[PDB]
Amino acid sequence: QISANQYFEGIYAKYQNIEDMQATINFTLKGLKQTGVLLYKFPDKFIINLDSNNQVFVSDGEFLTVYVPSLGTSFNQQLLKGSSGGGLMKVLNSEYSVSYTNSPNLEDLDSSEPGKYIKLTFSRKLYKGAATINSFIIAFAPDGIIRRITAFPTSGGREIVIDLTAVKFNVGILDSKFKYDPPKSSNKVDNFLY
Ligand SMILES: [Cl-]
Ligand SMILES: [Cl-]
Ligand SMILES: [Cl-]
Ligand code: NA
Repeated sequence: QISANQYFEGIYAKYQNIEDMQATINFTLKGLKQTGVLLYKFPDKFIINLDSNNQVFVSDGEFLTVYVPSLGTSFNQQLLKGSSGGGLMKVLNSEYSVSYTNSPNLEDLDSSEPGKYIKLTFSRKLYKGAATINSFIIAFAPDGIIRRITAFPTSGGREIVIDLTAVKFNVGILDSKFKYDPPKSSNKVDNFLY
């Protein structure tokens, strides 16, 4: 058996040599299930297009912008106020400490019973500042592929559960294609999502 820190060293190294990731994404926010497709451009950019409605979620690793085309405008908040950013892997690696959620063994996604997933708990290093998310539990399938990210707001409010399926790496995302930061016309909001 290897330690959680060694397991995550291996995850970290895997994701430093990937250009991009596409996935089917389900996530829970404000009591609603949102479903769509994630395009993540490493290290720190993403866009989510939703299947059933016209909203678009965009992040540059510092701000999370939601486009609401039925209203003709967008709203942005800090993605993780208190973080220095740099993308998921750098944040987890530098601002959180890691442990196995239950054990070093392969477990079910939801319980400690036998299954196919490694589950890591990431706990905020408060000497790096408090943040709006104090902890994450991330479940990894056996090729270091992320299956689920659960984010626990520091407020103690409802957790945010992100399910990733049909993960595909290096699909080809052009750099000019997308603008990931909030546009000039965007409306800053304190925290409308967590
Ligand atoms: Cl609900
Ligand atoms: Cl925190
Ligand atoms: Cl603009
Ligand atoms: Na859509």
